[PDB]
Amino acid sequence: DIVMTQSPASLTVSLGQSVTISCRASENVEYYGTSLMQWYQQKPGQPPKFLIYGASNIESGVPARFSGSGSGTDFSLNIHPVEEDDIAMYFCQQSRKVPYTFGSGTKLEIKGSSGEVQLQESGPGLVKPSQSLSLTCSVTGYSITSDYYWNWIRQFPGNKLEWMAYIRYDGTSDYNPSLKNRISITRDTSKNQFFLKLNSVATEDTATYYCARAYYYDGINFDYWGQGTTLTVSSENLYFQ
Amino acid sequence: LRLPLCFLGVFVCYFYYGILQEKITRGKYGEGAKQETFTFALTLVFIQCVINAVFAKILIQFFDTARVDHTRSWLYAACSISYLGAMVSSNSALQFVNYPTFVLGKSCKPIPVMLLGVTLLKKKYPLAKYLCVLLIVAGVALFMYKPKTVGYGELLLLLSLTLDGLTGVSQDHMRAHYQTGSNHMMLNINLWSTLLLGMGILFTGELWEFLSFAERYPAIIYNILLFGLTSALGQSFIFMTVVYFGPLTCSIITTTRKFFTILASVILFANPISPMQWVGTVLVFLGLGLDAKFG
Ligand SMILES: Nc1ncnc2c1ncn2[C@@H]1O[C@H](COP(=O)(O)OP(=O)(O)NP(=O)(O)O)[C@@H](O)[C@H]1O
Repeated sequence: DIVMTQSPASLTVSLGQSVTISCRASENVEYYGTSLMQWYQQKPGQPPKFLIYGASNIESGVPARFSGSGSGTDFSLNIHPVEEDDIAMYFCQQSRKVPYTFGSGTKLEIKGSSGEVQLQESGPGLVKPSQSLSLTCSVTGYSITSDYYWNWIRQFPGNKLEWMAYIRYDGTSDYNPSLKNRISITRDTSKNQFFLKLNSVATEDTATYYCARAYYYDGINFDYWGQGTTLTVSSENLYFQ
Repeated sequence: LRLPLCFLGVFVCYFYYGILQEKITRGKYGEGAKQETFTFALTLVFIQCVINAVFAKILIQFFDTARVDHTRSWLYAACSISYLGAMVSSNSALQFVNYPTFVLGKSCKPIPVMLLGVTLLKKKYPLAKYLCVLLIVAGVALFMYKPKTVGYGELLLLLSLTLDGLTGVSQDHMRAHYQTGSNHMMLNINLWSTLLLGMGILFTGELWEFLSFAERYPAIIYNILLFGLTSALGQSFIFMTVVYFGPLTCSIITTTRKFFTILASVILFANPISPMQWVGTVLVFLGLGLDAKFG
């Protein structure tokens, strides 16, 4: 699978400076002249916010400050008039191959320091190893039978995202080949929910699981995100801590 | 791993497809007053689309079934409308013009594609076009026009060229923005065109007439069936050649195939051609080859 590398681990920048974050892919991510790259922004304790698709196309509603550039295996995200609002971790994602991969994330910090779709995730918090887990994402304000992809993603400690799987409104589903043998994604249209079931969870499965809505245009773009649910896998019952 | 068959299979398949198309559309059915001409272009295109769709389904179900199609159905329908329109218009035009003229006209795809791109997409061509494309126009003016108004046939050929340009624009846009595989697109557009042409022939009342005509001359059935097959296998080969060698190889292969098809039509079927008309075809093919090489 394509490995995305973000060059600056953490950039110490001042207000007003022009900031450029560089991402690189192990393989060419171009397809008939279109660069399948996406850029997301994640504030602390919040789900990632979709910023750019196609490496140059700014999503509607994003400020004009943000811009993208590059091609082949080298891309860059530029913010010339940086303000306080654009203080976050920026992630680069490739949609060239099915196991969609995110970058390690570049943190940016300042010197001196009914009309929409609502997703809600539920599931057990603490789980013993080897047990079977089932997370349920419920959608309100929209129907999962309309033209959108519904994906399950997880972010490990250290802010390392990993797209787990997705199900399309047609019922066609795609899985991460690494996790294809451990997870199963299903849906129930009557309740307007979709579930992800994990078999034989291990200590490495501790992470924050998000359910997102995405649409395909110059790559898969997780435009809407849930609030994320924490899952901790441990052999001890957490009490008085 | 050896790839001569990228040339051999495509060349043989499309050469036989062209020969069968000429024998069918321009065949002399009947005799004298009883003589009749093949006026059922819709049925021929519908059969070809059905066969192509079946082969595409087989190919996807046996080759690379893991891919997921992200394209929207309405995009496929829109592309298929223009695709079937181009095919039907060209086949109907073949009723009036000769076969060498038909194939030469259908070879001039770069002109409409450049016009559509510059006028609509705004893409600029420094050296890929505006040079070796004027060569194509000169060759066409040498062949289609001669020193010594145009009828229905060339009008229909021009309409087919415009529809083909629109289809190419739509296919390029959908490929760029939705990453659609060749097999998926071929299957979907062929299915949509099959549905539309079935409705058209059923409601127009041509199916009954075609069935009666085939009953009069049963042999044609075999021909058309073979024709459809030759339109599928060769197409499949091209798909492979797209993923094995590249687009330039496919372009040069189809260019030489078209040249040899024109030669075969001229010599085997005794289609009348004259000096100063061969020069036009030579110029057209040289321009097409140079355009394929550069850009
Ligand atoms: N990558 C491809 N290259 C060429 N032809 C393709 C490709 N994908 C699909 N095709 C189809 O394959 C068929 C080739 O037949 P042909 O009549 O020679 O097309 P052409 O336009 O004259 N040559 P070309 O410009 O290479 O497609 C056409 O119906 C094309 O639409």
